This record gives sequence, structure tokens and C-alpha cells, in this order.
Amino acid sequence: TENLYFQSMENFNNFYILTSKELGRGKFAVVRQCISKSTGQEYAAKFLKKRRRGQDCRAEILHEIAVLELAKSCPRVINLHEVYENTSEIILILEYAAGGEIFSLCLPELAEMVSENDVIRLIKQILEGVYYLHQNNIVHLDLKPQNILLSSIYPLGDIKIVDFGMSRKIGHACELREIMGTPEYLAPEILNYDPITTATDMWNIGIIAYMLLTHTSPFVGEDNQETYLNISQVNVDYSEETFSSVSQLATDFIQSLLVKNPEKRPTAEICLSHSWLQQWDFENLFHPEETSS
Ligand SMILES: CN1CCN(c2ccc3[nH]c(-c4c(N)c5c(F)cccc5[nH]c4=O)nc3c2)CC1
Repeated sequence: TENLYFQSMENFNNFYILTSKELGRGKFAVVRQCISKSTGQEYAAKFLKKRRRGQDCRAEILHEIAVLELAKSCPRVINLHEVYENTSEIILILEYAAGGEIFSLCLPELAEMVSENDVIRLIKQILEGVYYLHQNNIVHLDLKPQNILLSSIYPLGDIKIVDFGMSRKIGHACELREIMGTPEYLAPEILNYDPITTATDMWNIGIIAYMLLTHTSPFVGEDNQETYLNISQVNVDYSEETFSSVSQLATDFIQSLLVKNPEKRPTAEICLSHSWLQQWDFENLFHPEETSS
């Protein structure tokens, strides 16, 4: 039956070799490192299954590629290089991010806390990306720490937002796919079936900052029941033990985002002006208001 649209699998295997480094696996998706045979350049090949739960999902995948294509120009978003297709898969040849997931910097078992300088930088960069997406009426809707990557870890590199499979336009219906995300990263409005808002992304940015500063998930519980209660009650550990080494300004940033009412959360643009993220690079010469004149 189906005619293929994208570049042939025979061309894929001619131009690239897969490496033994599997990068991620989900129910309908596998990501594996590959190398260009001609240049030696590394990429991440994302293999997306077209058939899902009975459904022909090529239209969905095409939409995901449209979104990636629009957002390509923003350096905080992962870059799409090529697309290939075979009987069962559409394969995205994406930018390789050698640092892996920002989640690795949030793990309880990591001993080194990332410096405040670094957390500030990383949050700024994530906000720049989200600002760009929101300016183009794209809500990501799955901004879990596993979907933000780093270009390197030694030294600490730059941010790349990935995985636009849940992304929608502003004010689209909160449907069966939304209410099925990762339970601990879902916003209150998602649980309560309110429509999609840019504010949902901002809540997720609150979580990322909390996780970078405390190495603890703010809402996960005993069970998913307690997770959902924690989300809907907005029950967050701000205790002095957890926050003794976290600045007030960072606390303020998180608290202004982790609020039940999506309309009270500031926009990406306003967040970029937050006092917390205003930092002078000590290597630059500051030019004060009182001039030599
Ligand atoms: C020592 N180091 C630790 C981190 N290590 C690592 C682990 C997992 C990683 N995943 C990706 C990756 C994607 N998962 C990915 C995507 F899911 C969508 C779009 C583009 C992507 N590009 C990627 O590069 N890089 C990783 C590096 C490399 C070795």
C-alpha cells in the first residue's frame, strides 16, 4: 500500500553508519548515534515508528518535522539535518549533543551541586529557547529535564531543547495524549483539563530550576496519587534544610512559576528580566551610570 516520501533507507545506510551508542528508547521511538561516512561528523538518528496502537501516524510525524523545521533557526533548539524513511519508520537525522540530558545534573546521587553561575546560565538559555517557541505560537508541553540536552558536560556546554512530539498551538484542547505524559512533570491545568497555554511550559521551567538547585523532584510522591495531590495542591518542599544553600532570588524565581493558576505565572520574556538572572561577567569592564565626563 503506502508510498514513501522521504529519502530512501538505501541512501541512509550509504551515507551513515550507526554506532553502538544507543541514546534513548521509548514505546514508538529509538535514538541511536550515527556518523557521516564522508565527514566523520556525529549525529543522533531518531527512528520513529509510523504505526501506533493501530493508527497510521505519518501525519503526526510530518507535523513534528514541520515544527522542528520552523524552530531550526533558534540555537537553543535541536537542529534537524536530514530525514529518511523505510516501511515502518521515519528517521530524523538530528544534532548530536555530547553532554546528554540536563537530568544528569539533577540526580540525588550526583555529589557536585552545579554552581549558581551555571544554573543561572542554563536557566537563561532554556528561557531564550522557550521565548523563541512562544513567539512562534509553539507550546512544547513536555519540557521535562530528559528533553533538554547539553552540547557538553566538561566543560559545561549549551542547551538544546528536543522532542516536539507533544507540541501544540496556544489554546488547543487538553486531550488524551496530554493527560498521558510523565506524571511528576504535568502542570495543574493539564490534570484539570484546562486548555493549553504557554504557562504550562513556564511551570516546567520552575521544576527544572528546582531540580537543578535541590537534586529532588518537587512533586513526585509515595504513589501517583500523592504525585497528583502534590501537583494539584502545589505542595512543594521549601524547607530551610532543602533551601539553606539556595539563594532567595532563586527561591523567588521558582515560587513565581510553581503556582496553581497558569495566568499568574510570568511569561518567558518577563522571566528573562528576573533579578536572579541579572549577572555581570567579572571579566568585562562595567560602564557605570556616573561617566567620566
Ligand atoms: C560521557 N557522555 C555521557 C552522556 N552521553 C549521552 C547520553 C545520552 C544522549 N542522548 C543524546 C541525544 C539525544 N537523546 C537526542 C534526542 F533524543 C533527540 C534529538 C537529538 C538528540 N541528540 C542527542 O545527542 N546525546 C547523548 C549523550 C554521552 C557520553
